[PDB]
Amino acid sequence: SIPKEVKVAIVGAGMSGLYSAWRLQSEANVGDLAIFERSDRTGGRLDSDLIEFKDNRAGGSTITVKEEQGGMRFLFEGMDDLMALFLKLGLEDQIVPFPMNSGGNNRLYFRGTSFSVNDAEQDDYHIWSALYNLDPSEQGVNPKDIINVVFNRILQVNPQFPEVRGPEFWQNFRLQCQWQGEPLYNWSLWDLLTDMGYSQECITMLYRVLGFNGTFLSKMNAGVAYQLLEDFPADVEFRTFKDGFSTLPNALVDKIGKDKIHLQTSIDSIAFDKADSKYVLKYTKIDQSGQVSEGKFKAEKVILGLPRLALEKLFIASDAFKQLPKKRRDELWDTLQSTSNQPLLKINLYYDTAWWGTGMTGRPAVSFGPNFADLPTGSVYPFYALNDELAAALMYDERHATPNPDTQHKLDGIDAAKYARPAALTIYCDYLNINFWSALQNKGELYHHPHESELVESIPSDIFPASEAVVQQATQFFKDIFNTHYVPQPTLTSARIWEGNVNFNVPENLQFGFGVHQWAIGANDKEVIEDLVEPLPNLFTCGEAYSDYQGWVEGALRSTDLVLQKGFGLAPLSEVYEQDQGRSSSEAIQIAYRKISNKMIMEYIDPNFSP
Amino acid sequence: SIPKEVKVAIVGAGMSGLYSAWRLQSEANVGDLAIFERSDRTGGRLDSDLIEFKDNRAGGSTITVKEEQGGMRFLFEGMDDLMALFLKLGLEDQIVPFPMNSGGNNRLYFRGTSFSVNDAEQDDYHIWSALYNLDPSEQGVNPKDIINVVFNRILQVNPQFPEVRGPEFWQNFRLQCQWQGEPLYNWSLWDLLTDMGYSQECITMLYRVLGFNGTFLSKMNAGVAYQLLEDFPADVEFRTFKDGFSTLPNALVDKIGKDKIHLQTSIDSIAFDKADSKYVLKYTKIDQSGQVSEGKFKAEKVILGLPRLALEKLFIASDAFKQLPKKRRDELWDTLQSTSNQPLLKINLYYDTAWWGTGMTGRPAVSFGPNFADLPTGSVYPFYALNDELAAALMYDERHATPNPDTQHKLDGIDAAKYARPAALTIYCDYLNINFWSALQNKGELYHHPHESELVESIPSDIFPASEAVVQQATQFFKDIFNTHYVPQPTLTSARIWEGNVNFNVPENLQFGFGVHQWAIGANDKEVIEDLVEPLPNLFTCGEAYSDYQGWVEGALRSTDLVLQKGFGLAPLSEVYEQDQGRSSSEAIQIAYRKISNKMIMEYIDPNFSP
Ligand SMILES: Cc1cc2nc3c(=O)[nH]c(=O)nc-3n(C[C@H](O)[C@H](O)[C@H](O)COP(=O)(O)OP(=O)(O)OC[C@H]3O[C@@H](n4cnc5c(N)ncnc54)[C@H](O)[C@@H]3O)c2cc1C
Ligand SMILES: Cc1cc2nc3c(=O)[nH]c(=O)nc-3n(C[C@H](O)[C@H](O)[C@H](O)COP(=O)(O)OP(=O)(O)OC[C@H]3O[C@@H](n4cnc5c(N)ncnc54)[C@H](O)[C@@H]3O)c2cc1C
Ligand SMILES: NC(=O)CC[C@H](N)C(=O)O
Ligand SMILES: NC(=O)CC[C@H](N)C(=O)O
Repeated sequence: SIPKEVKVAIVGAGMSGLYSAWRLQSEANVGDLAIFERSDRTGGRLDSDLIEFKDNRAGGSTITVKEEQGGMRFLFEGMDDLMALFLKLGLEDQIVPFPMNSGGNNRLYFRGTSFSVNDAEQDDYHIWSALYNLDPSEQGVNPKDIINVVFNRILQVNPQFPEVRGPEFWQNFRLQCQWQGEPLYNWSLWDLLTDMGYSQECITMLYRVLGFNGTFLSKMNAGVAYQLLEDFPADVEFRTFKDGFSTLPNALVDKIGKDKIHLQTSIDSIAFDKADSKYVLKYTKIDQSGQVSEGKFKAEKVILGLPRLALEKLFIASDAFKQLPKKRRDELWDTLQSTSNQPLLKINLYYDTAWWGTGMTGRPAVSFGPNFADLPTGSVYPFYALNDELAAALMYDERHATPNPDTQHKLDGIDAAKYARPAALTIYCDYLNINFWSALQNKGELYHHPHESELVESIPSDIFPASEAVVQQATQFFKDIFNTHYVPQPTLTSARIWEGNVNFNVPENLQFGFGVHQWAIGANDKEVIEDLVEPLPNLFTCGEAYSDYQGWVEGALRSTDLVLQKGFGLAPLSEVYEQDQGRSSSEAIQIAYRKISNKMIMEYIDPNFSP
Repeated sequence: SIPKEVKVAIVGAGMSGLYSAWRLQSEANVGDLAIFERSDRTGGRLDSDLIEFKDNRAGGSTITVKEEQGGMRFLFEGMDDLMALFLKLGLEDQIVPFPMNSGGNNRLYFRGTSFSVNDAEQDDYHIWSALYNLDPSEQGVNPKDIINVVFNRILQVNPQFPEVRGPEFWQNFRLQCQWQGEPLYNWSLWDLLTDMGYSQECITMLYRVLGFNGTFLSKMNAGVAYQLLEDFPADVEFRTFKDGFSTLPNALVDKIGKDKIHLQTSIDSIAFDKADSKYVLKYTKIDQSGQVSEGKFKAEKVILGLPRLALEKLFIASDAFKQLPKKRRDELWDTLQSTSNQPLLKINLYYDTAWWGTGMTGRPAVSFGPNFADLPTGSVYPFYALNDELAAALMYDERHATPNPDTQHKLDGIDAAKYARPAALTIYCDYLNINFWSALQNKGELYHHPHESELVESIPSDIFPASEAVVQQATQFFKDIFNTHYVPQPTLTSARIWEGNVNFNVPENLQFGFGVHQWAIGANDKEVIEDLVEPLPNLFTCGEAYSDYQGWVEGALRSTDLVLQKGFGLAPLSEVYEQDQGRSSSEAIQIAYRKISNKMIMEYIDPNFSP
């Protein structure tokens, strides 16, 4: 059942569409809105899974493993809009550490060699000079520090151009700093380092050892690439939600109501009734028996919270756009082209127990963070069965305290216990590595462990299994990476390739947009962003794909915030938060987390902890 | 001035549109046809340049250098349609060797190491085991032979599945041979070698050392990739035209008439007048003062000789297509998607003299063929000022004769003389290397040698100069590749990036389609090809992009030949040739070339030559 006419139509039930709805309901009384979503699920590029494995330990019990098919981490600083969102939805009590290292034990596979992070530090970083035919100025330093030093040189040469480095910083950085008279957004990073005199060997080392080579090889420009590279310092304290990033959209859905959200309802095109001055949205819904329907309705205001690919599709097919003048239609198409599509993927393999601990490898145990490799892997992130004690031990560790032997010893048993509970690995890769897995996942039968109901009762709806080819090659690279003969067969598998599709012969449950976007070369994104708020009268665009903060949910909320500003008069949520609370969302979130971490620690770790 | 109405409208003045016109005029009396071309030049992806440098040797004389901005080589076997075309246009007297090696002196740059082909043979191919962390089964053999052996294994395991290996062979190969129960066109080559057990090191070696990595990393499927890899054996005797591949389209234009060809006339869209049963083609022409015009005309039969990208553009914007039923419109869009777009580029740098001969390097001289590298270069091909004696010496060399010292000694002076005349290098790269040059060519001022009229009188219309950034980095890689401190500044430069564009803010003289295409994964190209001959009634498609022989002009002529068959009753030109001549075009072209080579040799090389 679909309304006649709504005050605002919301196209897209990702984070951008949901956020708009909740803010207009709550902050603007607007209750005559509805959300139209083409998939059978809400939340878009945020997609968590919770598997209740059958406890089949010697001892009808269930053990839950959280995992991510999309978004996974966030930060307390630089995401004020997202922090305020958390604080206002009362979700901060679920916030849990996302750790990024294992004390140097994380894995590294390059040029047919498997080793650890601590290994790579040996001997003035000798191994890198041995695997890569580096220039003298490029030897004897840690790879990541090369990107670091280059950043510092860029800043030294642009004095014309700050403790917390947020989207303002990153927009001005790429739009105002230059190199050899050319500003950074007219540069590719690949051309940048080369022009700076780095060897091609060094440059391949950089994009292989950073796991995500699109920053170098894609058409994305150097300035936005840097924004991404300097988002993962050594001392990052990422956090996540215990039950997954889907906590946030689900929490938004409860507070919107499933009755204003219309699933399996793709908005096909939009015209504008010149008479009663209302947009007219042609759509296609599948009902619950699976029998299609094609309708149409009006709306005074239209909100498209859609990425680059979806927006071109509507633009092509909509009378509201075609009947625009040649110059403005072509100008507006042209500025759609100014953000580059970044494919991403994540393939999760669950195991009844974890085999990368010292008990199973005979090598120093791997715990948390990315295991990088120049194999199609890109990077590999371990995920563990949910467990309160473990998060407390992780919370103790975010504090760089000095445990006394009693507490150190208990942290040991905790660090080792997790290997006995179920767990999973994610292969998270980008640009260059995608095609390898593409062809793999679409060829041959799909993988299923035998007796797949004897462990795992419900299997979530959003889980498409990895192809048997994908598991096969993933199992061989894992042996390579973790330097062990022993990698068993997954209990469960999921594959998800965030790469937009233009083929009609693809089911809905397999159609997914481009995982991330990043500003293209030559793209003045100050003009692009502002021209895409209200490009037609009362028709708005918002979302991550053309934000200040590409690749992150904060990007979606800031881009939506401009829509809620220009079309509805709401100021930025972070500014709203401060006025109502007398302090920032950054400050409020830290104080709140400190208390829960403080508790969790005295409860499980050191009952005598003092901050 | 543009006709009311023609019997056949030809959209595209590349090789496919020109060939259709000439065959319908000549073989079918149809003279009420006209060609509509969006650019200011005929010929499409065939684009030769001829520069008359000012002879400024000590001694108003001009020295001409042929070069290629697109297509450059062909073969006497497997291109029967193209050979018959040559023989019927009387162009065989201009056919000249295109050599592919320099006796082992060609260059190789990999992992920061410059060396020669003869070097790589040393010591059971030792250098490859030293640059690449190869598996034991992958050491001690020449890289190219790995692709060779893998081919032979594929054939061994498919006995169900031939002296001259033409398009029939290659279609059946990829559509009927399988590996692990999956036919080759359901495979990527990357996944294929991996599943066969090759190391990732080995696989990076293969796609770097073959210069054109799209065969591995693009979405093209394994079978078509092989067709391309086994098109360059060791013993290839490529030939070209002395004045360039543009000889062929120009020769077609003379025999069509510039009066039936309409340049700067883009066909914008096509509808179908249901009344007088005629297609109706909306267009846009620029006149000779540069003032636009938008007209329209009819045609009984429409011939689109256009690649994948151009065909989608019309499909989107044409009432003849939109008003098709949902299922057939979406089916036909879907099968447009079944050939993968392969970007290509070629950047030519001309020099008053050649600096890679032993006189300028102190190293064994480089002569002909690809100098490969894992640098963004991809490959580098030397081009020399035209010179009759040189082609005779090259013709002597296609015969693997054994010169007596007199003749050997004269071939020496000839081999060395060319370094003193002007010459040029082409950087010919693909897939992964494109973006590097992209950003380079679009940033900063464009390169011009000072006093650029004091040598080079006319500069051809199709020459866009390389950006000053492109020359800068090209000059540094050349020093790397040719292992010399000394690489001077080009006298003239051209850049041309065969990568389709969707931006309106691009001039016409910079809009170029995708350089080549290759069959995607999952694409049964027997069905795709035949469904795209006459997809609407009396509206036809032909060209390279969906041919049996992607990447070559023979592909365009065979795909057009199906259009001339189904819509007009003409049999294949090669079959036509045989009936009229009593023998093949392969046989006739070899006998003709043998005679001219036989002459040329006795004239310049060994006046006592016996075949
Ligand atoms: C692999 C991956 C990992 C990530 N990790 C992180 C992370 O750790 N931290 C972080 O902060 N961010 C992360 N992100 C980014 C985050 O997922 C996004 O920034 C954000 O979720 C996208 O918000 P959006 O609403 O702009 O887009 P989306 O979430 O993609 O919303 C678009 C929605 O519109 C729907 N839609 C499309 N067309 C139509 C139509 N015609 N009619 C109706 N509905 C339509 C789509 O189905 C989808 O539901 C990650 C992204 C990916 C791909
Ligand atoms: C770098 C490179 C090197 C190559 N080397 C070789 C080689 O050595 N040997 C070989 O055999 N082949 C080679 N080829 C392949 C060869 O160039 C092509 O196979 C062939 O020339 C293309 O023929 P076509 O007519 O199918 O396409 P095109 O030549 O591309 O013809 C398309 C034409 O249609 C025009 N057009 C497009 N849209 C419209 C419109 N709306 N209205 C009007 N006109 C329009 C375009 O401007 C163009 O003129 C090479 C190709 C490239 C890119
Ligand atoms: N490459 C990107 O922009 C992805 C960033 C994303 N937030 C992540 O966790 O990886
Ligand atoms: N990669 C391709 O298909 C290009 C082939 C083309 N005939 C050439 O000379 O390179």
